[PDB]
Amino acid sequence: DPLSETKCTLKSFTVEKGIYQTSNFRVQPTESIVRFPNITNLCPFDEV
Amino acid sequence: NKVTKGLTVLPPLLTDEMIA
Amino acid sequence: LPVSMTKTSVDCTMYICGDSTECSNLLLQYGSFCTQLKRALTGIAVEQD
Amino acid sequence: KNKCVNFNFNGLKGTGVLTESNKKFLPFQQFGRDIADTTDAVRDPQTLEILDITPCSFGGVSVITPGTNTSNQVAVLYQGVNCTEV
Ligand SMILES: *[C@@H]1O[C@H](CO)[C@@H](O)[C@H](O)[C@H]1NC(C)=O
Repeated sequence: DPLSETKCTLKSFTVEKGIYQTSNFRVQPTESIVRFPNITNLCPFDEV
Repeated sequence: NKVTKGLTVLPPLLTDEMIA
Repeated sequence: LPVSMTKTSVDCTMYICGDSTECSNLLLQYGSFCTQLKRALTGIAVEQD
Repeated sequence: KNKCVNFNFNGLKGTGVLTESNKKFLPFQQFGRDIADTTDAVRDPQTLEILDITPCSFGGVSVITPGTNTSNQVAVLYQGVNCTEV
């Protein structure tokens, strides 16, 4: 929870009154996507 | 009127209205 | 007479490594540079206020 | 799309959320760059379209709290985020 995040960032177990900055908003990645154009103009292996 | 990523600009505590 | 400038803040890990997790894992062992810079910029902001 | 999905477009690798884009590339244009000189728009090699690449880690966060000697209740402030996107 944000209190625990603040404790973790400040490296202390007690936090005094005030406003603190911890981190930003983040969505962990799930998959890796790879894209290339259409695979045309195949080499002439059949004639070989 | 005469005066005109990872990095953020924080607004001031006192708005121009309170200064006025 | 000028009084205060624009208060700015930095996200050290996000600026340095972006969205590469392995970059952050490699970064975490250079120490507390990010903490130092965050502390300095927060000090500047509160000084402006 | 619309997720933190690593992408490797024609040998160009990156990480981010893919979204539909309104920018109009010229016919030969392939990659799009922002003020930061970093890839922000891409063109799908298979289908001729334009995709914006926003970040996965966007949204500043801070924790307002009284002294833990007093109470444990906290409040969360998301910087620069409209209240309906959390
Ligand atoms: C690639 O193939 C798909 C269908 O297989 C087609 O819709 C698309 O137009 C092709 N790309 C080009 C550049 O012709």
